[PDB]
Amino acid sequence: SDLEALRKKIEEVGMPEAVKTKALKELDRLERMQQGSPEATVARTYLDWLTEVPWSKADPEVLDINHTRQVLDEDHYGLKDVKERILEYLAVRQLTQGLDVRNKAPILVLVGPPGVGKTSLGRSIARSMNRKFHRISLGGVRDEAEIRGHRRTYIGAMPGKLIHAMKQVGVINPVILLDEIDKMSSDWRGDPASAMLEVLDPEQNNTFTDHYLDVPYDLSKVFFITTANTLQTIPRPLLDRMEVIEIPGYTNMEKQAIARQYLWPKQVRESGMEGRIEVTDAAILRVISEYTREAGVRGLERELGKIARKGAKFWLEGAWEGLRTIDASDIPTYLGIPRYRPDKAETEPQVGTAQGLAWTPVGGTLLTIKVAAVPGSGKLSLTGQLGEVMKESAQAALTYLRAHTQDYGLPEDFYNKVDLHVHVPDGATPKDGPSAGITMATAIASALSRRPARMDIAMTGEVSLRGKVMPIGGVKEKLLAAHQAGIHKIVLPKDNEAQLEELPKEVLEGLEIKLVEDVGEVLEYLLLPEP
Amino acid sequence: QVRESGMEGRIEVTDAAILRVISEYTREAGVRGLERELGKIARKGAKFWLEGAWEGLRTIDASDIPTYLGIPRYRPDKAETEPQVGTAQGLAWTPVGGTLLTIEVAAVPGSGKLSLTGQLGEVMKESAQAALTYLRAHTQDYGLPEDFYNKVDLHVHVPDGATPKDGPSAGITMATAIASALSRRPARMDIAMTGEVSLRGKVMPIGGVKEKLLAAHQAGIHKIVLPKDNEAQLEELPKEVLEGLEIKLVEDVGEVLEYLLLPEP
Amino acid sequence: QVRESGMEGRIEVTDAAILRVISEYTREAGVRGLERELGKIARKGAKFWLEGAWEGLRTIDASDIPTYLGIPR
Amino acid sequence: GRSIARSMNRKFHRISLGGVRDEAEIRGHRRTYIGAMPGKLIHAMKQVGVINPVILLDEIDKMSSDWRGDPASAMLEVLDPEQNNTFTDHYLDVPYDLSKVFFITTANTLQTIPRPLLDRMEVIEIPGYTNMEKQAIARQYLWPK
Amino acid sequence: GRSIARSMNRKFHRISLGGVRDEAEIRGHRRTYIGAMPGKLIHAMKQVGVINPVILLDEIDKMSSDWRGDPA
Amino acid sequence: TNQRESYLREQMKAIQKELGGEDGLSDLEALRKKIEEVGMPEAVKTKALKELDRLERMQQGSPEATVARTYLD
Repeated sequence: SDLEALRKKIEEVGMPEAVKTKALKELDRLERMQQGSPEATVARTYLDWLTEVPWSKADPEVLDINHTRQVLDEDHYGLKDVKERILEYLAVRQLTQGLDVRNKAPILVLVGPPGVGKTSLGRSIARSMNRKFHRISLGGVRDEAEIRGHRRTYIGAMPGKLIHAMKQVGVINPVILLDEIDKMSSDWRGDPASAMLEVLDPEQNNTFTDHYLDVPYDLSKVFFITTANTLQTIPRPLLDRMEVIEIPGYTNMEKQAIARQYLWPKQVRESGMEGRIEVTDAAILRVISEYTREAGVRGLERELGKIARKGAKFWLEGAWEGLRTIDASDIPTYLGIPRYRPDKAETEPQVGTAQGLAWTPVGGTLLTIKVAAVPGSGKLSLTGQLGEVMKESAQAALTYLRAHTQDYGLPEDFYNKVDLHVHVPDGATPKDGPSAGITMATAIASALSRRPARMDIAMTGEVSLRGKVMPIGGVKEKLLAAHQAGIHKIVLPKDNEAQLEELPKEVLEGLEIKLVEDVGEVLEYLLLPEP
Repeated sequence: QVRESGMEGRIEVTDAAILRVISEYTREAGVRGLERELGKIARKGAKFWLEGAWEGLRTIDASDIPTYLGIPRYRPDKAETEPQVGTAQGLAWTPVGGTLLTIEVAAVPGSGKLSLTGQLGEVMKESAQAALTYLRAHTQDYGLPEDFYNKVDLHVHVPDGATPKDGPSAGITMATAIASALSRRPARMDIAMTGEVSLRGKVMPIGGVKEKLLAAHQAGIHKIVLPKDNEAQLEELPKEVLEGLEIKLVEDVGEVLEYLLLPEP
Repeated sequence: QVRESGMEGRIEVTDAAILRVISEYTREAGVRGLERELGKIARKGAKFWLEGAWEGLRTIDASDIPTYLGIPR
Repeated sequence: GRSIARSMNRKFHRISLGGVRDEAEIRGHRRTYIGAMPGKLIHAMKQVGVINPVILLDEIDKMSSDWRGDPASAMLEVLDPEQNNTFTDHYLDVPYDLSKVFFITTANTLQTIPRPLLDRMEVIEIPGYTNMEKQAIARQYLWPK
Repeated sequence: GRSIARSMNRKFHRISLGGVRDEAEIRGHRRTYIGAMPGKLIHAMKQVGVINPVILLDEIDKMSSDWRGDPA
Repeated sequence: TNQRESYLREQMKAIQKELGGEDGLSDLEALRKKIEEVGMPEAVKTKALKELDRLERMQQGSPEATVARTYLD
């Protein structure tokens, strides 16, 4: 069966000379009287691995920027900076010093979280240069056994996701959806990070030294797209030859529009009913504003995916209705209590709340810092696995309120008598010094005033010892967090009011933004009374 | 980058555009981050030509680069800073080089006691106390009450580490932020601060003076208070660097303390 | 120095020159900064003789100390 | 509290708080010598086998902190069991599942309980008994004891 | 360093060694096992064909000793 | 099963005695030819021969033989 088919799929099935040599050396290694050695059995596996590897089957490629523009225009709604990078990835591929895709300039690694559908973009690139697209997963994988394979002196060598990847695709130049590359450690037998270096570099991808593949593979015209999940955990041999492709987030209205347009067909294709499922815009916002807040929309894929699975569950019992009016009744029936309470209940007017915009590595967030500025001996008491940046924010804001005290009837001395029991619920924030020092400043000013907070406002900005709110970076994620919270008032520093003109205006339509630069400008903005 | 990045002769940059990129996008002492900036320039221009060869050499200046890159993300020519009513221009050296570690100093009332915030050496705080002691000799002439070490507390924040140099390069930087914080008066623009105070209150020669003049002109800062013994070492320096650097040749801390304190009213 | 720097019969250095170098450049009491100063002086003079074997003996004294060297520390 | 403990079928335990002065008393100390140990409230999971016992607090009226700060933020973390899930500590550095523990308190003087911990409790004022009550319960249990 | 190489007709194979915790990472290992690996520098010197290339060494100010055996 | 698995495996190690070990020693022959074109010190040639005594292992393609082939690289 395979002994005759694999004998003849070596030399007529087109295959590169780096790979035709090992195909012929396993034609000679096998066919030896039905050789029963364990290396011959794993070579019986390996020759099947090394013949359906797709070669002499490239599909036509385009080296113009103009066709590069419109196919990705068909792929996505908008690539405000990604279109720049693919358009130079093809317009200068015809212009650099090699003219072919042989790893001179960095590949289109999709660095960042997996938060977009990584499948359909690869589908449209397989539509673009007429190629084929394949999905893999280097999740669970931190070894050359499962990057590449095991040694060729016994039986048990399974390859890794590379030859699985370029087994289960069908062109020379494939879209290989390399998933979960970020979890990588060099655990045993040296460095399996150097194995993805061998995927990556120009020199060791045509000289692809593999444990499963003794003679080098060529990853020569193999297109490499890569989807890792975290950026700090990627290896340096993987950090070789990187160009950045950004990952954005979306507002409530933007997640609503994309949940209507660009993500609902994928989930109703997975359930198998295009158009039978109706989720109204009221129901779409009911799912989105009560279930999802963060930036990624592959995270938003699951919320409609469970809806599609329950629609399939109701459909298999009988299609009694062509359309089912999903009103406000049946949505609390599914999943019981929704994951988010509806808005302005975390923005209740509270003395101890901190309704502002903090920063997490997953994205911009809102976090309530529990301030208890009780009258004690002025002692600074902090709990919550709190880092030194929390103190560096806290005493800065405290000393600002030392420098700004008597405007609100506060007594002449507080830091000697008011015991600060401030509790960040999280450990610490990597945003520089403060996360939003004016958020905790509004919390502490509410605590010192003993007065409740305000409505529809979540503030962001760090604190200076000079009473200034210095301009902060990444204001987009804070604005997305407040829009996702239903909060439409966000103050920003003045160069962040220039970042308003830096930021695209499709995000910024649903919000209103005030002009602040000093810390005392925002303290009026989270208090129900003016005193 | 014309040679390597496919933008062979298809883009004219002005050096005005390049200095806009430097001054507002990457203020590195070296140029590897600026080589990233220049590669990004070459790429961002490089997407324009194959869309239709409207120009065989696209003139790019400060007018059309905000289409391509954007606004001043950093203040260009950091001579002009925040009005230093309680602070000063940072001027510090790092392993990555020139840093404007603008010292945060809160001169709040209290007992006259210290409170330090950041990676702050206690020798750096004793340098601050020596500057205080200098101003303890310099209260009324500097427009200050005679009593502050009993009644005006200290809160201080040097960006991250006080000085990557062991010893205060930024001792007078801290001190000028302290003096402006005490006076509530503007420390004047372009004047960045390198050096430290003696217990007789002297800006003694610092070591690594070339690096802080680098730190000055990398920011586009052109006004420097410096020791006169570093004026001896300034003529050693290659003067292509020292162009665009007005340097004040002190030995005393009082000389800078009568210099940036001109808007006492 | 002038033997082990390979600098043979090429430079004159007075004890006044050495006096100004030590008195103005390195105050190490032992001979460990002095060897650095002295090799640095021979280093300068070795470069100067490399662009020419003009004189039978290069004149270095206390007067021309900041010529063959930087600032007296 | 003993009647409450048996009702919720949780291992009842006895832990007092009088004499705590330092925050790092409630926390652990750093891994600086052989045989170093975690924090006090992580140690509250060493006498119990599960993360839901009944441990009865005592004597917050004896609290004062000669250190900077109070541990009363850590007992305020005790006042909300999910703030215990981010417990600062030194030897072990563990965000724990301290949420399941049942909480119950004692302090024989309500006024010298600190203002950080003077809210959200109800005054369970338990004095002694009479002559006749003690006379009855002596021959009821105590002389039978 | 490449200009120095071009000057003396030398080669220029630079090689970083940053962040290295082992002496066994800058140095080699013992051939009595697997998981045994050379220095980065030994692999770097494998590339060249002459004994005077410009061999560039990178940022020893930012090194540290973490494992048994000082890397420097 | 270990006897017959080892019997087929020694057919493999017999090819590695015959064909695969010759290819490993051909890698060592190419690098030994690079030894005689650049020129080792003869103690380094002796150490190439010494870890070629750690190599030249016809009995099995050991991971020690792989790492000594890396050594001779």
